[PDB]
Amino acid sequence: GLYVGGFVDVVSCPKLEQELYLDPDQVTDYLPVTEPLPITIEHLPETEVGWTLGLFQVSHGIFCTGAITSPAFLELASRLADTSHVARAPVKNLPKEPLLEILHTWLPGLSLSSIHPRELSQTPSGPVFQHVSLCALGRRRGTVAVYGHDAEWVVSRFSSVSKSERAHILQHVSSCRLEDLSTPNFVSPLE
Ligand SMILES: O=C(O)c1ccc(NC(=O)c2cccc(CC3CCCCC3)n2)c(Nc2ccccc2)c1
Repeated sequence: GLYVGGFVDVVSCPKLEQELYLDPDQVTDYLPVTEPLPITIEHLPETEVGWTLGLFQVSHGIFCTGAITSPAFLELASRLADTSHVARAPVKNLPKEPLLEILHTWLPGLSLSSIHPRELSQTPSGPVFQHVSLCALGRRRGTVAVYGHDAEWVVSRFSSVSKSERAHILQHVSSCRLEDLSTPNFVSPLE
């Protein structure tokens, strides 16, 4: 099981337009979110690879911590990290932890899917957020996603998160066991 952390772009995938980047301040009222949301690849519902453990408002923006739990995805990505020249081409030579470096490089973006700002201004009936996506394109704000084996290590990699914010974040993360989370639906494309 891997952990992922970083600051999200807040998007509401629209039907008419190509993309809509929300200002984080439009959703802070609905944070924090400590119930598990799916983590997918590029907003594709069939690519669940894990679950969020917390969405938090911090000084520097909206910070997300999640767990990558899909066995099919972890096995595939680990094999690629040790054997694929394509996966290793855009990363530094001979990394000590190739899996982490390859996710860090190939999926640097975290995007939080929100309902349209129309309902955010009023009183929403249902959930405001649907999922978080690991993304290869469309990154707007600075900083990139961090992947690691230890949650504390992931969050501490962000100097823009204070000691107080890290302690609040890690309280919820440690309060959840990944065993009683359902298996994500990701299927290896090689099948
Ligand atoms: O079915 C097909 O024809 C097909 C073709 C291309 C695909 N993926 C891509 O083109 C692509 C681009 C950027 C980032 C990623 C994610 C990342 C996962 C594990 C380490 C290496 C890559 N995939 C995918 N999807 C996919 C591939 C590998 C892992 C996960 C999803 C499918």
